[PDB]
Amino acid sequence: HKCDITLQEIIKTLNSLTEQKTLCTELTVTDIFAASKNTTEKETFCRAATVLRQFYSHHEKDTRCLFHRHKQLIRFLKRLDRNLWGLAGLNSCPVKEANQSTLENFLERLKTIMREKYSKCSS
Amino acid sequence: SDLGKKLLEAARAGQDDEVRILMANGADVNALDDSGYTPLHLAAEDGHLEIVEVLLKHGADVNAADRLGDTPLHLAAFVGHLEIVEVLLKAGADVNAVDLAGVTPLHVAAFYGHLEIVEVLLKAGADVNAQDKFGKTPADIAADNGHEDIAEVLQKL
Repeated sequence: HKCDITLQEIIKTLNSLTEQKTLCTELTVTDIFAASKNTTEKETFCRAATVLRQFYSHHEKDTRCLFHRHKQLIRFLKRLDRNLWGLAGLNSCPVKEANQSTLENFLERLKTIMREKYSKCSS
Repeated sequence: SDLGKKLLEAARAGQDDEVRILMANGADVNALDDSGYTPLHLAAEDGHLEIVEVLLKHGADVNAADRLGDTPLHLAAFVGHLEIVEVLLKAGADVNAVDLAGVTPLHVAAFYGHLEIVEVLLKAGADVNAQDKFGKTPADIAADNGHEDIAEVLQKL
């Protein structure tokens, strides 16, 4: 089993995202992972990319968030979105879920899923 | 190379003067980072057209693909940088370049709701029947993300 280049890059981006403790990484997003019971992997990732897309769209032009550490955050959030095109697809998947998580914790939850997924190439 | 790393950073940051100094001093215009980005990817992504132009004039690879198959054209389409799209296309960018996800620049512009970019891509010969990993065309993707204006434009073709 060859190691997936896509997963590799996604993990690099997630590691970069979760090492920087920026001001606005404490803002909350919908905890889509709470709503992923009997849900496909593709849908879970689409739900996550949708939430992430909404976040970087709304907080790219955010005065409160602004001035260089926020630039890297938005940069890497957009990267993550692109990195997920192959897993999530170019799709929007809204959820009714009310549960909120900090962006930090949301990204940590996604990193865990991806790194578990990546470790399959060690089989 | 240290000069390569400095040029990548200068291109990302939009430091026009520094870009030109580094290139004159020995930086490779096609410097690669560990994710496969070149100075041209970063300048297109961060919307620094003057840097895009300087790089292309001095031999940057207009069709360089990062680790996931994305070209500077994918990136300009993604962030909605219309002039950069136009400049890349004139410099010979593959209008139908595909990444590992099966995504073309027209897919990107269609999903992210960039009508003018869609128009320029179509005129440059973008393939409206191109399918991604999941069998979807730019028109499918536009319609599913609620960009009806773009989806109508594409569905006529």
